Amino acid sequence: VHLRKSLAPYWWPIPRKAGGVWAVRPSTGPHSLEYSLPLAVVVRDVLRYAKTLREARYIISRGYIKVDGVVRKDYKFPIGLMDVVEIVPTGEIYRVVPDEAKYYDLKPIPSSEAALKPLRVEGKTAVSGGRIQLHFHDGRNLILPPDVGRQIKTFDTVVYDLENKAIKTHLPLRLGQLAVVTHGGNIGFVGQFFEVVWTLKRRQSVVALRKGEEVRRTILDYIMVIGTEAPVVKIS
Amino acid sequence: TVVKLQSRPKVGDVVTLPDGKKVEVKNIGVPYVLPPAAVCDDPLCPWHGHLKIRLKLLEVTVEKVRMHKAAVVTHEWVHYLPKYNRYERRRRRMRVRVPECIEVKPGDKVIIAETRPLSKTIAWVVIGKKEDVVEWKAKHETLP
Amino acid sequence: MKLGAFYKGGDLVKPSGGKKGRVRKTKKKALGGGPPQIPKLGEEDIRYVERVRGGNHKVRLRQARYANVYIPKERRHVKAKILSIVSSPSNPDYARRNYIVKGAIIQTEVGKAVVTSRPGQDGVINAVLI
Amino acid sequence: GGLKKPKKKYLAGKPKKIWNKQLLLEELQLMGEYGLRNKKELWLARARLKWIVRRARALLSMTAEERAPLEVPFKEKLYKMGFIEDPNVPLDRILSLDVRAILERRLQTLVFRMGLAKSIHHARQLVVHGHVLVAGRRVTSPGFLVPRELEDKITIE
RNA sequence: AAACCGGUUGAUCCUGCCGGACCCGACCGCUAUCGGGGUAGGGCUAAGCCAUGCGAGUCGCGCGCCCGGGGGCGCCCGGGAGCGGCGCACGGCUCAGUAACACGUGCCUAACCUAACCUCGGGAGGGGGACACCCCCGGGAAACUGGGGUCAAUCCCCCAUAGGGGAAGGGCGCUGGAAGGCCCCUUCCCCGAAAGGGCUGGCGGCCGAUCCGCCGCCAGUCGCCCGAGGGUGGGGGCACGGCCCAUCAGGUAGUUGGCGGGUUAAAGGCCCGCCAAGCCGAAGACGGGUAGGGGCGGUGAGAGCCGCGAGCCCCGAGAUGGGCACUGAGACA
Ligand SMILES: [Mg+2]
Ligand SMILES: [Mg+2]
Ligand SMILES: [Mg+2]
Ligand SMILES: [Mg+2]
Ligand SMILES: [Mg+2]
Ligand SMILES: [Mg+2]
Ligand SMILES: [Mg+2]
Ligand SMILES: [Mg+2]
Ligand SMILES: [Mg+2]
Ligand SMILES: [Mg+2]
Ligand SMILES: [Mg+2]
Ligand SMILES: [Mg+2]
Ligand SMILES: [Mg+2]
Ligand SMILES: [Mg+2]
Ligand SMILES: [Mg+2]
Ligand SMILES: [Mg+2]
Ligand SMILES: [Zn+2]
Repeated sequence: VHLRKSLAPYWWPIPRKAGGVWAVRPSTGPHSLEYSLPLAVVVRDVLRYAKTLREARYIISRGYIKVDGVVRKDYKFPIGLMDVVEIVPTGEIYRVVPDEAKYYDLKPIPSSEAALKPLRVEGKTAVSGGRIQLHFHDGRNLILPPDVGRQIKTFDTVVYDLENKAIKTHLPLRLGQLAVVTHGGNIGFVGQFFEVVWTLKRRQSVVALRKGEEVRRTILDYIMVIGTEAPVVKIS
Repeated sequence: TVVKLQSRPKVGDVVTLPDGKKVEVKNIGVPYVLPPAAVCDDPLCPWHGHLKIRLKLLEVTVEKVRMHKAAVVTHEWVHYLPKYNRYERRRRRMRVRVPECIEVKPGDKVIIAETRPLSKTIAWVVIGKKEDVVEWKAKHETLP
Repeated sequence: MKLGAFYKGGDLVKPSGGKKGRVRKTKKKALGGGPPQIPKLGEEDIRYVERVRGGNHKVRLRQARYANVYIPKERRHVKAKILSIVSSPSNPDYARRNYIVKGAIIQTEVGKAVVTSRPGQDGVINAVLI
Repeated sequence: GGLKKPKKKYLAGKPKKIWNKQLLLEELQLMGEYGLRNKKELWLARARLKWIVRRARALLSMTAEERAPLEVPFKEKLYKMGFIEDPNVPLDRILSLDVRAILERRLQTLVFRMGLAKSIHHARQLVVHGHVLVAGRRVTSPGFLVPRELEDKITIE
């Protein structure tokens, strides 16, 4: 599979004319192709540690880069929203957080925060033994007993412990919580969920966030609750 | 196959035909179209069968009812021509599936919902007449 | 299978009855079909597992002797023997040539039964007593 | 199906009727005054002037609110280039600009006007042969449009 | 620069056509010093015919063998012919076919499949077999290819369990706008997994220099199988939008629809059996002509006109013409 540079996603931090005709294609991993950046692109164009694809692939193949608590030795590994990126020989820890200008940026985060990931619940399924499988925004799954799975609804958020494989906390989608827009145009805006128009399709409901007097609107699919008035994890 | 009712039932109740088969009026997911005043046993019906419709509806007018369980409806809209700064009224005839419980005539205005393909030319089904539409509004909640 | 001899692709005829040109010269392998594989009434059950699209498998009953006949009036399942086919309402040629299809009436040792399964697609004859 | 290719930038300055005696006389006067190589240079200068004037016309045609975030930076950029002398003049005065203001910003013209060359053609020869330094670097293009801040940093070898 | 000029009269005002002046594209003539930037160049012409060379490999950390150097513990290094895995369905070309769900925009699949990768939960037990390279012989002009012997596997197969599918009945529960779906219970029939394999280090034991291995445990690591979701690719459906001609007015008979089936991964006259007469058309059917569609490009002050709609990107189709299949997740390559 190839990725022509013209068909590369528009938000990617690469030049559109100066360069080759190809771009590094993400390797079908734990995100969306159009909402993720390959690890080699992160190493070469986002952190500037490697000057070529060869040097970036060397750095990745040594195992110096860790994504969400797991060493990633594939240079095409997708990196997406809220992922924790950890550099081993340097000790620097970033979170892939929504950004107003670059649309997705690596912001440094504390080491205590590096083991948590805020994952937006994307759906629920019934699996064998009567258990509930929660599907999150990046394709991750969690199988839980039916009673705990009953009270978690779609579009909720869970702060999830990567190291324990557990749900550290659950943040339900209620009016007045703090939410961040993770998608289109109004990206990166943090504000209070204060207004909803419930369309017939729940994913397409109109949501309005407020930051003092700053009112932005999106659809319900494009927001993620990151807690009450103070965000649980450092996003900015 | 079809039984009429003196009053229109609701989404959910079960009515047993003279054959003894019980038909439960299914929720089609459209809250602003009332179920018909008759119940059929058709397994391709969206009200009394397993047929599933999408959220694409259209207002059409019935032109020809002579095929069995189908009709020819006309679709009308307006197209803008920029060079003349003027409009043109366009139309296109469509073939749709009319269930047994929903009796239609030429000139009638009905609603059609898109489904999976049922024949060579039919992929829309009559969900109800225009008199079966009720008013519907979204939920509007704000934080003071 | 996926055979060009049993192509399931589009027609060249418009709804207005006129012809239309061929957008694609070759026949897609994805649009190919296969010949009928309904069982023939025989002396022993012969089953054949076939590879299909995407590497999945389909069990074909190339010859059928026994039927899983269900008596709802007893709520019981019995593995009966098919003496003959009484009728094939979809096509009488099936019963005439002793082929078993869905909706076919079969005279098994428990009585008359309607075939409630697709024997060419399921590989078994599930039947319901009448 | 169309592939974009670059077009001539002096077309907006080039006239459509070259065989007018009055137009030929004025163009010949300008060419001889500023020592231009050919008519293409004069037409390029006129194209620059036409861009400036049409930008002024467009900003005038926009409303006051739209014009507000663009009017001051536009005049500031013209002043910094050296085409306009007062950056706070009204916008409609920009409509009356002249190509001689643009021709004055040529490096050869500035080398002649600073008295560094015996003539305008000698200034062109200096810039071509590379004896003109702009803030330390050799600028060898006689048609370079020097800005106001770089005007005083012109030297000879 | 939102421009006019020459021409019909003996002269005059009109109409109205033709020419001039500008830009762009193709070919052509005369002439031609340098540099930079750019996705220019058998498209506009035969999808006409081709000599010659090159244009998809990689992996010894899947596997046995052979050869050479080194060394004693259990091998180290290098090479060879192969088996085996993965890839070759991407990438490159061109514009015949196509007026079409081809293409574009906006939506679907609750009617579907998907190797590689991600995550969550679970599993990896017993047994068997063959074919290369190779050795001994060849056959054939070459292409290619035969017999015997013999060592392996992450090669091939059986067994068990897990799991899966069909039919039927029931249900708190899940998703979702809506269950023909998921989960749970019940019954029968049917199909039916896996490589604990490689490496590293440690431990123990068997074994022998005619060996440099085999076995049992542990940790690390790359792997294998099942269930669910995602990801990616793909199949399919829908509404609308974009050519000329009436010196083309009636067209259609599997044609239009219904019912029951077969096939498919999956809906569908996709195909089949029966039933009805339906379907399209002057809001232009049908017929003919032209053409790959789009982003886009040239020109004009603009509306607009044109396609130089060749080159660059996206989708489509094709590989001398016409057909049909194997393998495989995916081709009718
Ligand atoms: Mg069809
Ligand atoms: Mg005269
Ligand atoms: Mg050619
Ligand atoms: Mg390995
Ligand atoms: Mg080798
Ligand atoms: Mg290709
Ligand atoms: Mg294997
Ligand atoms: Mg299941
Ligand atoms: Mg088995
Ligand atoms: Mg084995
Ligand atoms: Mg079917
Ligand atoms: Mg047909
Ligand atoms: Mg004009
Ligand atoms: Mg080319
Ligand atoms: Mg051919
Ligand atoms: Mg071929
Ligand atoms: Zn009905």
